[PDB]
Amino acid sequence: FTVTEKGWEFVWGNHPPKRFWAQETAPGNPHGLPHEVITHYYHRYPMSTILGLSICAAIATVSVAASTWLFCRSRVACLTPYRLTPNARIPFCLAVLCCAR
Amino acid sequence: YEHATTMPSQAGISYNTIVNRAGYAPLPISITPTKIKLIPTVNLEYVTCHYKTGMDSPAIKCCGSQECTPTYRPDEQCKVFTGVYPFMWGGAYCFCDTENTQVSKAYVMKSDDCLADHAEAYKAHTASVQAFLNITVGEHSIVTTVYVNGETPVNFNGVKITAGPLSTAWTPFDRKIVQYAGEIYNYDFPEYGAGQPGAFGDIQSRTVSSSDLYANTNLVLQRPKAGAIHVPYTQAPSGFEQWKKDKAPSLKFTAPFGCEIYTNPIRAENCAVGSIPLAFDIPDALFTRVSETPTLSAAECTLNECVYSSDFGGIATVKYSASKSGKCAVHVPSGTATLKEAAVELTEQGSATIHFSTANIHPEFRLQICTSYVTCKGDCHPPKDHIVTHPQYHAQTFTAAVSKTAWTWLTSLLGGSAVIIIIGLVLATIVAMYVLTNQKHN
Amino acid sequence: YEHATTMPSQAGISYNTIVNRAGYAPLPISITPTKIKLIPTVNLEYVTCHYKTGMDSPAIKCCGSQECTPTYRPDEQCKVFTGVYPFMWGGAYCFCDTENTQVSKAYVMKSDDCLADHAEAYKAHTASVQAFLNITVGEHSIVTTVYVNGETPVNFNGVKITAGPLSTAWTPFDRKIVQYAGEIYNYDFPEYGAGQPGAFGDIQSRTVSSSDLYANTNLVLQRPKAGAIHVPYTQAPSGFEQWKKDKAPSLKFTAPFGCEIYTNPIRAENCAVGSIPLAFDIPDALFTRVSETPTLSAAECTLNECVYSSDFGGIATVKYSASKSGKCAVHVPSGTATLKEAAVELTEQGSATIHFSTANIHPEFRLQICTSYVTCKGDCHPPKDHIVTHPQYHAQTFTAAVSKTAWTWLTSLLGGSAVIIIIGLVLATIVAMYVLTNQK
Repeated sequence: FTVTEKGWEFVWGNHPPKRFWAQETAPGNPHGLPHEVITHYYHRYPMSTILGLSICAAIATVSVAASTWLFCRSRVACLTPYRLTPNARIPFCLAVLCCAR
Repeated sequence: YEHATTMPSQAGISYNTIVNRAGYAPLPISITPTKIKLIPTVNLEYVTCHYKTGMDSPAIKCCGSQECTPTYRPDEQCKVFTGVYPFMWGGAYCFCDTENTQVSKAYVMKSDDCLADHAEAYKAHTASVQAFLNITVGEHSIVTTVYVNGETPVNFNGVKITAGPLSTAWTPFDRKIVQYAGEIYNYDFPEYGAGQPGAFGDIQSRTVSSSDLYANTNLVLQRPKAGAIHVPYTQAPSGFEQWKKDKAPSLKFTAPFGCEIYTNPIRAENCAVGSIPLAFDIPDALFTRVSETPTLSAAECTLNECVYSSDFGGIATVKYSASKSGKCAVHVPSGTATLKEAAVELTEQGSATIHFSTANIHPEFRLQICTSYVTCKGDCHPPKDHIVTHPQYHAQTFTAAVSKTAWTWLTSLLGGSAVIIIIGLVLATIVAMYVLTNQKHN
Repeated sequence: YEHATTMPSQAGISYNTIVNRAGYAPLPISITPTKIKLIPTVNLEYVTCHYKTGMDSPAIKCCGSQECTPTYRPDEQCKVFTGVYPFMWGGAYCFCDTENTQVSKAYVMKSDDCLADHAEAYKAHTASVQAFLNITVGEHSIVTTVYVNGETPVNFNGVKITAGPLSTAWTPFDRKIVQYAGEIYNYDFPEYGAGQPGAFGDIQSRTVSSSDLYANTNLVLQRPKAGAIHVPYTQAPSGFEQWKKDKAPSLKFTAPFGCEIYTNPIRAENCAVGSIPLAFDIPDALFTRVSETPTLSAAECTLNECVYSSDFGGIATVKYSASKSGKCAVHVPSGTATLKEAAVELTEQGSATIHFSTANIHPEFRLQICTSYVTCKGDCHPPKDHIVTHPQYHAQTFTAAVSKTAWTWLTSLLGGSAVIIIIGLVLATIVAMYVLTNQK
């Protein structure tokens, strides 16, 4: 049987009722090695963990993608006025920073 | 002094609080609920039992013809049979071959054991909650049956307490109830006069001694065997016995929230649902002044034991200094820790050892002792039992067990991405301004 | 066979209807409510009565001192007075000048006439309407108490009738009720233990013989007169007497909808509110074939007299030619006019007289005699009494008393304007076409 924190009770024949109560001793260690905290909060709070990891992965993916997008647009906006000149003498500091030729 | 609070609807567990008048001594209040009933308004309709087909002796006339004289007994069948040559032990009964006549007459009456073996069909609605509180307000304790409608006060020592109505109108009992043998069932019994043959209520006596019972038991008289004096019938079996053979289990074993159904008043017990609000009309005489109670100076709190078990598995230790030796209240204003005792008796330079209960992994609460606030901080550890035989003595706060390591993983992988996007936005702004500065040249 | 109908909740006035099975004989139904009760669930909280301040005899110690011994009696006071010089008829009692001591003890107890003179404070909720009907279904007539919840059927001759619940949860009673001497009051009494002196419920005994009463009567002990053995006291006067002096009138005088408050149990009777739905479960054996009943040919209805009064003030004569002599149903389908009787016995060539009742100045209602349908048409006249002592036997149809002349005035003033505006619009269209023709 599955016993939660809200209680559980059985009666075995002519015996009196036995009530039981679950308490929060989940397998894992919540203090380090971050694949151990995820199993701990998965056996502890199963529904909330998948939603939390989904929204944290989504925000991390959107943030890394938008930062790469803005950095590549700013590199293009820097190097384009020095790549339309027919001599193309890009200076040295922008060559080291913007990773030019 | 009007003080309102709220108590959870759960027996056995002591509920503690204090009242802080802004310039006086704190007044501790303790309420421990013992037995919380729920008594519906119960309305008897009918009882039922086993029936007992009574049969009159066969009226026999030799070379004659009988008639059917009714009696208006319940389900009273009667029929007249012709062409009968009955026998007694001392030979034949008539001399006529044909044109003899035997009358069968049967009726339904209720059984002889109806008094001690019957089932009561009721109707219930609009229950009434009633608790056995054990209140202590300023070391003056009473034990009184309070009623928990929004009125009907309990009065003691000038203090008026009105424990208001439950936050939920839930009852375990349905609109219809059958009581049999000390146990109570949610059965949809048919109405009086609607009793069907072969099922519950084929007999419907209005009370136990009503002497007017409705009976619909599918009784049909049959023709007697040639040469015998008997009354043969054929009816559907006892619907009360067939109800007893099926009998989906009692409400004692099936009730939600763990109720405890009892019999002699039909009532439920200790249904852990809802919450009782409270009103305290406290007179001004009980508020003792400040300087008639001890008051600490230079106190400090440390945690000896800290286990986030179900009961009082934490010990905080307070080293204090105060220039009196008396008792004073302790309380935790948040629901972070649930203390065990409500008062601590003090020396002038000793230490205090309190017992609290908590769900937190890193407990940081602000203990209120006599009139001051210390901060008790530590780290709790998981308990050793998976399953205990007592309920919970604390409240699971949302974000209670978040374990500072995981606070660090949520701060870095979610706040650091914001740092990435703001330095990307700053870099984009500087690039746009530098492009506009380069095209200022013409 | 399910036949659903709805009866107005009003005692005494008969209700008649018929079941029109499509190929069988019409089946008459006649239901006359006699007494419509309305019973709330009623819960006793306490009783109250006049009180009686009990006094103890004064305990005098000659040149000593006394103490207070509590007897825990209700509202009990015990003050002890020093410096007394009491007296009997045989001279002085003590012989000292000072330092004598007298103990006064007073307490409240409920009166000796509590059993036959007291107010019972109840709580009411969740009424349960119950009705004494008188039901005739196809010359099977019973008289039987019904319970008008949506179940608990009444059974006679295989017919199963169930009176549905009221369309209104109205009760004349409030949440709190006081009974005093056959009369019932919506009165907001204080709770038990919440009684105040000088008002209702300063004395609160849980039952009549409870032997535990709550007394809050503002009893104060005073100091006795020099040279007198008595217990003086001051207290607020009796609130049951002051409540009898106030007593806004009973609920049988102030209740709406004509209700009649009685108390053998606490109930209202004959309130004219709401309406009872009915449910008929008619078996298939009561339906006689058509050919075993009379059936008419060439029937005609003429109105002899016609008064749009409140009682039956209209006489219609129906001349028929019957195939067979027997009683059959008469009924009006609409609420246009309400007949008096539910059945008419026929000869073979006679002329029948029916009594009806209408609010219409110009009634045109279609009667239903045995299986045919004649059209009764005529004109009614105003009655002569302004005020009658019996309620209304018919229904108030909207636009029932329009009095055909005013139909003509409304139709002229409402139709001539529409005629003028449509001929104006047609004239505008013709003028526009004539302009477009002339501009060629």
